[PDB]
Amino acid sequence: KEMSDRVLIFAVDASGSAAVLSEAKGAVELLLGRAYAARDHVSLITFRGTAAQVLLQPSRSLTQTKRQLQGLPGGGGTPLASGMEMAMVTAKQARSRGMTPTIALLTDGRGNIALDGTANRELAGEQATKVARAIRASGMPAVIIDTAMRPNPALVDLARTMDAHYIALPRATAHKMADVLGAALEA
Amino acid sequence: KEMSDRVLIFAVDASGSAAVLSEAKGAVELLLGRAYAARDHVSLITFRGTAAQVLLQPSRSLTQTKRQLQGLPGGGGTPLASGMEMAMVTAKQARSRGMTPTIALLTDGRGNIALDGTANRELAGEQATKVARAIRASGMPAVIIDTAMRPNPALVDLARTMDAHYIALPRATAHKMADVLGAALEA
Repeated sequence: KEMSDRVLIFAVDASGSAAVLSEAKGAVELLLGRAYAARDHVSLITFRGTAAQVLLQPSRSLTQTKRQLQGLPGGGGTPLASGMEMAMVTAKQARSRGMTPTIALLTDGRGNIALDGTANRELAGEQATKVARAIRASGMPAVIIDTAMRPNPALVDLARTMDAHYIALPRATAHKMADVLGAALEA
Repeated sequence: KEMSDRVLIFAVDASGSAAVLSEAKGAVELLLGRAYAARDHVSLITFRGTAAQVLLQPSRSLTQTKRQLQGLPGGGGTPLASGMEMAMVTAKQARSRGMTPTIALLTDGRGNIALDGTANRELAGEQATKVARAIRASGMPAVIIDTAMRPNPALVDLARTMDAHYIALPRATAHKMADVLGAALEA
């Protein structure tokens, strides 16, 4: 697909049970510092309760994009795993934006609605990265949660399974995400 | 001038000095992802050896432009940077298309033919963004080249004199160029 050009559709999982989302928001602020924006279309898909926010095209200027990241609220609980895919891919790969998408599941914990069919559909957009958020899980042995997080990415899961146990961790992984995703030379 | 509609006439300098012209081609890819397809038209003025390629009128949608950028060949050497004027200000913004022009000089190195007249004629097209490429000079203190590259744009050089002493810069600078051009309003 397109070289360098990407579309970071961040599934901003805003769980209300998260111990201070400020840290996560800070990580997002750092993302744009490493990820050479403009070409990329960071879609702020705030979900868990809310249904998305910033679309692919609206992000006209970097400075304004940052204002959005900071302004992003938080609230939710029910993890619609497969539901995300539909709300993501379908409404993201539209002609009024296009470009090579980059699915980023920032989902916290497991998902209640089974994925299954979505896996077969992933191939349409590709690059389904899985940020193993264990925010709420930090208070109890996840185990099963981890097992539910693993079978999310397509080909080459390991290179997309970015850990995020505590909200403070994402700040470091944020960099690695951009660097790796940039060199994503597969199809 | 009016908003949205722009004529990004990019002087795609294809000098052999620019090791791996791919970066120059990719720079346009990035810009397109930020530009307003259909309205804006990036002219692939591959001049330095070849006599240009893609004009403003032909390419309509992003799906057309991108593939052409990649398909673009390469060839050039003689420092005829100044010669671009006629090929741009005259041959591009002709009655067969017109629309709000924007001169983008991606010229590599200096130009033996004095600017003078061309520089004064800039006002006919306006917005002569200068990209200070110097790949051949990446291994030695250019200095003189830098001094010949600076006095190229119209009023306020700084906001148009985007450096490119090495191919690694263009892919990054493209972000600054894109976002700024999106709100380019002076006359």
